[PDB]
Amino acid sequence: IKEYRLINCNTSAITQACPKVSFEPIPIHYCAPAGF
Amino acid sequence: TLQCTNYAPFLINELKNCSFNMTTELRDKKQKVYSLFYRLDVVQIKEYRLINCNTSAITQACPKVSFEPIPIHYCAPAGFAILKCKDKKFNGTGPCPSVSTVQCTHGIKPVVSTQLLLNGSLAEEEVIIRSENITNNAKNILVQLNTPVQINCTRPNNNTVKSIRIGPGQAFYYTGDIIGDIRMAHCNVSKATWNETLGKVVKQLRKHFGNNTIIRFAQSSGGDLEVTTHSFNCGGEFFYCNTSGLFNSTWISSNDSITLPCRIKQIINMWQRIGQAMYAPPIQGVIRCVSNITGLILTRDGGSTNSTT
Amino acid sequence: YVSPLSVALGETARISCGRQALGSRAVQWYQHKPGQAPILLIYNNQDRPSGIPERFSGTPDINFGTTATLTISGVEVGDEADYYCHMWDSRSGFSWSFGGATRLTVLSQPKAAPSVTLFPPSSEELQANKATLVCLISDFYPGAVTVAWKADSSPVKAGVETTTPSKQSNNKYAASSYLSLTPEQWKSHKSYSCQVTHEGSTVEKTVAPT
Amino acid sequence: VQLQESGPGLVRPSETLSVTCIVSGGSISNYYWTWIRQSPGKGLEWIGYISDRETTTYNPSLNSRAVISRDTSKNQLSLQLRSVTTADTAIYFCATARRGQRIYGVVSFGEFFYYYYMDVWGKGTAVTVSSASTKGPSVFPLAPGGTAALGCLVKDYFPEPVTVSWNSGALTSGVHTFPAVLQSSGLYSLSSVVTVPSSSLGTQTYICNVNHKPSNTKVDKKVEP
Ligand SMILES: *[C@@H]1O[C@H](CO)[C@@H](O[C@@H]2O[C@H](CO)[C@@H](O[C@@H]3O[C@H](CO[C@H]4O[C@H](CO[C@H]5O[C@H](CO)[C@@H](O)[C@H](O)[C@@H]5O[C@H]5O[C@H](CO)[C@@H](O)[C@H](O)[C@@H]5O)[C@@H](O)[C@H](O[C@H]5O[C@H](CO)[C@@H](O)[C@H](O)[C@@H]5O)[C@@H]4O)[C@@H](O)[C@H](O[C@H]4O[C@H](CO)[C@@H](O)[C@H](O)[C@@H]4O[C@H]4O[C@H](CO)[C@@H](O)[C@H](O)[C@@H]4O[C@H]4O[C@H](CO)[C@@H](O)[C@H](O)[C@@H]4O)[C@@H]3O)[C@H](O)[C@H]2NC(C)=O)[C@H](O)[C@H]1NC(C)=O
Ligand SMILES: *[C@@H]1O[C@H](CO)[C@@H](O[C@@H]2O[C@H](CO)[C@@H](O[C@@H]3O[C@H](CO[C@H]4O[C@H](CO)[C@@H](O)[C@H](O)[C@@H]4O)[C@@H](O)[C@H](O[C@H]4O[C@H](CO)[C@@H](O)[C@H](O)[C@@H]4O[C@H]4O[C@H](CO)[C@@H](O)[C@H](O)[C@@H]4O[C@H]4O[C@H](CO)[C@@H](O)[C@H](O)[C@@H]4O)[C@@H]3O)[C@H](O)[C@H]2NC(C)=O)[C@H](O)[C@H]1NC(C)=O
Ligand SMILES: *[C@@H]1O[C@H](CO)[C@@H](O[C@@H]2O[C@H](CO)[C@@H](O[C@@H]3O[C@H](CO)[C@@H](O)[C@H](O[C@H]4O[C@H](CO)[C@@H](O)[C@H](O)[C@@H]4O[C@H]4O[C@H](CO)[C@@H](O)[C@H](O)[C@@H]4O)[C@@H]3O)[C@H](O)[C@H]2NC(C)=O)[C@H](O)[C@H]1NC(C)=O
Ligand SMILES: *[C@@H]1O[C@H](CO)[C@@H](O[C@@H]2O[C@H](CO)[C@@H](O[C@@H]3O[C@H](CO)[C@@H](O)[C@H](O[C@H]4O[C@H](CO)[C@@H](O)[C@H](O)[C@@H]4O[C@H]4O[C@H](CO)[C@@H](O)[C@H](O)[C@@H]4O)[C@@H]3O)[C@H](O)[C@H]2NC(C)=O)[C@H](O)[C@H]1NC(C)=O
Ligand SMILES: *[C@@H]1O[C@H](CO)[C@@H](O[C@@H]2O[C@H](CO)[C@@H](O[C@@H]3O[C@H](CO)[C@@H](O)[C@H](O[C@H]4O[C@H](CO)[C@@H](O)[C@H](O)[C@@H]4O)[C@@H]3O)[C@H](O)[C@H]2NC(C)=O)[C@H](O)[C@H]1NC(C)=O
Ligand SMILES: *[C@@H]1O[C@H](CO)[C@@H](O[C@@H]2O[C@H](CO)[C@@H](O[C@@H]3O[C@H](CO)[C@@H](O)[C@H](O[C@H]4O[C@H](CO)[C@@H](O)[C@H](O)[C@@H]4O)[C@@H]3O)[C@H](O)[C@H]2NC(C)=O)[C@H](O)[C@H]1NC(C)=O
Ligand SMILES: *[C@@H]1O[C@H](CO)[C@@H](O[C@@H]2O[C@H](CO)[C@@H](O)[C@H](O)[C@H]2NC(C)=O)[C@H](O)[C@H]1NC(C)=O
Ligand SMILES: *[C@@H]1O[C@H](CO)[C@@H](O[C@@H]2O[C@H](CO)[C@@H](O)[C@H](O)[C@H]2NC(C)=O)[C@H](O)[C@H]1NC(C)=O
Ligand SMILES: *[C@@H]1O[C@H](CO)[C@@H](O[C@@H]2O[C@H](CO)[C@@H](O)[C@H](O)[C@H]2NC(C)=O)[C@H](O)[C@H]1NC(C)=O
Ligand SMILES: *[C@@H]1O[C@H](CO)[C@@H](O[C@@H]2O[C@H](CO)[C@@H](O)[C@H](O)[C@H]2NC(C)=O)[C@H](O)[C@H]1NC(C)=O
Ligand SMILES: *[C@@H]1O[C@H](CO)[C@@H](O)[C@H](O)[C@H]1NC(C)=O
Ligand SMILES: *[C@@H]1O[C@H](CO)[C@@H](O)[C@H](O)[C@H]1NC(C)=O
Ligand SMILES: *[C@@H]1O[C@H](CO)[C@@H](O)[C@H](O)[C@H]1NC(C)=O
Ligand SMILES: *[C@@H]1O[C@H](CO)[C@@H](O)[C@H](O)[C@H]1NC(C)=O
Repeated sequence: IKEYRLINCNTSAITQACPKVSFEPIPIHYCAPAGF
Repeated sequence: TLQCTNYAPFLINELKNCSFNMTTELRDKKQKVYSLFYRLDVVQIKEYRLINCNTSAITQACPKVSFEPIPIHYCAPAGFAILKCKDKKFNGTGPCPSVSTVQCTHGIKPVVSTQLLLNGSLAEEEVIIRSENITNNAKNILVQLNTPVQINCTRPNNNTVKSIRIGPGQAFYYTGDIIGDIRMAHCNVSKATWNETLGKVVKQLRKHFGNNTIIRFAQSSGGDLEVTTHSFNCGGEFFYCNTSGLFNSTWISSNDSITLPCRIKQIINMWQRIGQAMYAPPIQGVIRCVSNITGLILTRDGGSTNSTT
Repeated sequence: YVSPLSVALGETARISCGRQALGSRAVQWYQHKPGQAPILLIYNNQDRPSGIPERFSGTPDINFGTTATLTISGVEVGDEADYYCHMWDSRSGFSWSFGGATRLTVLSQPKAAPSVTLFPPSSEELQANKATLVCLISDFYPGAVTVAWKADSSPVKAGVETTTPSKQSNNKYAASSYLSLTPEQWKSHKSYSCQVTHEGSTVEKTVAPT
Repeated sequence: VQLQESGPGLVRPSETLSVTCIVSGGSISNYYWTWIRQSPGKGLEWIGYISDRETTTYNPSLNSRAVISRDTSKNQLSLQLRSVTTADTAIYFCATARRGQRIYGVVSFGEFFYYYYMDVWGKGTAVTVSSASTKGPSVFPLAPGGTAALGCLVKDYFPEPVTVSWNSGALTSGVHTFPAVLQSSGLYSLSSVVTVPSSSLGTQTYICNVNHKPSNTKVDKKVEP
């Protein structure tokens, strides 16, 4: 503003990522339906 | 709790200037800010509170969205169909001789309105009276005009808005102090055209009550504030118009435009919704909307003595 | 209360209103000259009474965000005066106050020289056991003057009472100084003098017992 | 229309001041009328007014000490101020007042206001609030470019004002009555001079008419060299 604040608190709200989920990208196949 | 005073130089007229604390974006830190409320939104215990806070929770309408009704077509899926009656003199149920079919209706504007119907479709030929049990008073009466009357509705007050941040990301838009004169919202209706329209309606009305019977018009006298008034939306603001000027007549055997008073509320529960209410955000600048009155909704006072009044 | 304004002669003066109206307004402009009756110059924001010269004008209330102003074109020495702006608007209420006065001074106003007339005590006043020397100073501009009395060659410090200069009906200033003596003091000195210094220049008049 | 004030000119502290205003050349019955004062080192203060219906309204800052009336039978406006103090010393002006309407919107929504303006005024009357009695002025002649100077000393009078005239009309100019001096005694003294032809001297005549209405006193002085 020693006093501080989080960067985000004036721009937007915040939520904590769940610990369990992983951000390790895995191959994904995009499929089109039948007839396409 | 709101600490409020009346405006202070009110010669002949209600809206109140309030001050209050507010949570800022940091949880721990607070701010003292002030806002202007139309006195319908607040009640006392000078200390005040919002009307809604004991009945229900509240949420603020996003500023971006517009409440300006656009035509919507209702469509039926394939294998089904919509039948459309094109009978001009169609009295509200019955066999329709001239019928056409469509997969989708025409553009129907979802105009949220009370008492008088706005920006709608006009009946051709004679004005049309539609009910469900004409001898019954409990069931309302639908009127469709053949000629639309023109109604000009304005909020003259120069409303200024400020933006106070009350939490992370959250931002409340509050009504700043008015700049310039304090004038009340109103609606004008040409007295000539409204007298013609009122004449033509009673002509078609007497078709159901024998022929020189006394047909008078009185004000609404039942129910809550939100129902007794011509409630609608205009530019963003919600108008509650008192319609005493029009329905003060009796029928037997210059411009002079009528003027109608309108109050403004920013906290609203329409369609009898008790639960999550909405705060209509203040609208910057002067408001003026020109609208059509295409229909009406009437009600009897009771079993009448029949050919008496 | 006084708000000073100075304007060069023959140019256009613009006097702002002391108050800015909360709501749509009716403003009146009064001209007040010291010792005379106030004059209505403008009423209803822009309207001029018969006889008021079209030199004065006010700002019309068209609802534009514009302050009440008084315009005087071709400002003359005769426009030196106080100007009050009586402000009526819709959110103030009944306005009892006239507001403060804008004191208008006209300027590059030539530097006229003072005229000085010194009168000895009357024969009657001396028989009445009193004596007063009367120094009259008129027709000067600007209004600042210094008056000193002398007895012979030395300065009298007291017995002297002097009026503050004020503008007369020819737009120039006038003041008077009175030195009261006893008759024996009057006959005591060879001569008394009234010395007036205006704008650095000093002139003097003299009288003697006879 | 013409307005001329009349007054006491001296009022003891804690007494009731009274001033009157005669109107000529227009009917009293059809107009509003008002009082305004000027106190020394202050501005013009609006006291209050009277309507055509003879209803009165007053500035709160007078604290109900003021009463304004009308007497149509004498065409005269009047004012009394009770319980005066030295701050009530002032020149007191009577004026006409016109009502105007400033309308910004709808009449029925009350979207209009009234304002008043004073279009015709009196000269004023000086009224002083002081303990002492009226004191008459001893007047003394002041003896005489081709011109000489001539004058009258008006010494030690109370209170203001003094009128000075010369021969009535004939000596109109060039005659100058100076502002008075307020003595440390609290007495007032002024002087009035006129510029005359040296040749006129000894053949002509000049006297000054000195009026002290508060005294009241009256005198004339023949000035001679
Ligand atoms: C729904 O319907 C509602 C009603 O059905 C409707 O409500 C209406 O709203 C409007 C505004 O939207 C309102 O309009 C206002 O009307 C005011 C009054 O207008 C009338 O009176 C004036 C003045 O007349 C008096 O003075 C003259 C002097 O010459 C005399 O000759 C007259 O006899 C008269 O004196 C009598 O009345 C006095 C009291 O007022 C008494 O004390 C006195 O004893 C006498 O009895 C007339 O001039 C007007 O005529 C003019 O306008 C009409 C149209 O209305 C024209 O046809 C006509 O040709 C003329 O042009 C009229 O009869 C207006 O004063 C007001 O306008 C002023 O205010 C606004 C803002 O507040 C300003 O922006 C504007 O500039 C105007 O200010 C001028 O005047 C003031 C005050 O005098 C000045 O101080 C100011 O500086 C300014 O002067 C400038 O402009 C002048 C021209 O205007 C010019 O001359 C000057 O030189 C200078 O430049 C405003 O228009 C209306 O009243 C409402 N209706 C009702 C019933 O209340 C609503 O809007 C509808 N809703 C919709 C459509 O959505
Ligand atoms: C019956 O039918 C009739 C006929 O349709 C209806 O009458 C119409 O009613 C309309 C809505 O009620 C009304 O529309 C409004 O008109 C305003 C004025 O129009 C003028 O400008 C346009 C160009 O934009 C011209 O073409 C036109 O000729 C006029 O000159 C508009 O300004 C209105 O738009 C604003 O309001 C709507 C909400 O209604 C917003 O969605 C829109 O974004 C605008 O809001 C922005 O601008 C205002 C200006 O003051 C700001 O205050 C506000 O915060 C917004 O600003 C933000 O957004 C902008 C843009 O992203 C951004 O730049 C800025 O920084 C801010 O972030 C609106 O369009 C019609 O005029 C009216 N018809 C006629 C002929 O008068 C009648 O309502 C119907 N009856 C009923 C009961 O509904
Ligand atoms: C919520 O809070 C966060 C953090 O608290 C905000 O993020 C910060 O936002 C501020 C301003 O919004 C920003 O500060 C500017 O950064 C710029 C880029 O680094 C700088 O260029 C800029 O400097 C100019 O402005 C200064 C005054 O603030 C001047 O002192 C300086 O001289 C600069 O001015 C020059 O340049 C301009 C433009 O060319 C010119 O007009 C001038 O004449 C002059 O020549 C500021 O320092 C921070 O960088 C942001 N912080 C971070 C960590 O990114 C966030 O914006 C807030 N949220 C909202 C919605 O506002
Ligand atoms: C949340 O708060 C809001 C606002 O704070 C509440 O809205 C208000 O609700 C109250 C009561 O619920 C209501 O007050 C009544 O309004 C009625 C209609 O206007 C009045 O008729 C009624 O008066 C009767 O009761 C008074 C005592 O309260 C008596 O003094 C008075 O004489 C009346 O009594 C007569 O009539 C009855 C019935 O016929 C009879 O039995 C008696 O013998 C006597 O003859 C109250 O004043 C307010 O009008 C509401 N406010 C607004 C602005 O609408 C809301 O209800 C609260 N929420 C919940 C869930 O309760
Ligand atoms: C509706 O109520 C709100 C309350 O939040 C109100 O906002 C406040 O109004 C008061 C009015 O007194 C403002 O206070 C004034 O502020 C100015 C500028 O700082 C001062 O100069 C003022 O002082 C003068 O007046 C005093 C009166 O007693 C004198 O004693 C003093 O000597 C000065 O002459 C005065 O303190 C205050 O600033 C606002 N608050 C904010 C945050 O703006 C609002 O004005 C009310 N609505 C209306 C139409 O009045
Ligand atoms: C409701 O009230 C608000 C007051 O909060 C009012 O907003 C003001 O409106 C005027 C326009 O009428 C704005 O004035 C302009 O502002 C812009 C941006 O600052 C300037 O560029 C403009 O300058 C022009 O005009 C000048 C006139 O002297 C010229 O000299 C110049 O060269 C430009 O041509 C002009 O000053 C004003 O800024 C706003 N104020 C705010 C705080 O927004 C609004 O008008 C009212 N609503 C309605 C519908 O009237
Ligand atoms: C509209 O008018 C028609 C008349 O053509 C009404 O139809 C009759 O209604 C009565 C009762 O009111 C029935 O007993 C008849 O059988 C109906 N006649 C026919 C020919 O169908 C119709 O009820 C009216 N609608 C309303 C809402 O009043
Ligand atoms: C309100 O009513 C007016 C007529 O009073 C409508 O204006 C007409 O609109 C139709 C389109 O439906 C045009 O064909 C006409 O030419 C218009 N009339 C005139 C005189 O030009 C107006 O559309 C109606 N507003 C609505 C329904 O919002
Ligand atoms: C509603 O507003 C419209 C337009 O602002 C008004 O139409 C005006 O009517 C007058 C005659 O009464 C005409 O002189 C104008 O030319 C019309 N304006 C336009 C733009 O065409 C209408 O009269 C208003 N309705 C009421 C009840 O006052
Ligand atoms: C709408 O306006 C009418 C004015 O016509 C109001 O009616 C008055 O109501 C009071 C009681 O509240 C009665 O004593 C009066 O006799 C009524 N006036 C007239 C002229 O009959 C009415 O209250 C207003 N409605 C609302 C909801 O404010
Ligand atoms: C804001 O909170 C403080 C308590 O710290 C309170 O004294 C004050 O009255 C509040 N503000 C208003 C407008 O009531
Ligand atoms: C509807 O009207 C009929 C006609 O006589 C009447 O018998 C019936 O009771 C009414 N229904 C209701 C619900 O009032
Ligand atoms: C009522 O008036 C209409 C229109 O003139 C007429 O057709 C009808 O016969 C009248 N009804 C009676 C019962 O007289
Ligand atoms: C409206 O009703 C009131 C109350 O009886 C009446 O005084 C007034 O004349 C009515 N207005 C009209 C236009 O009939």
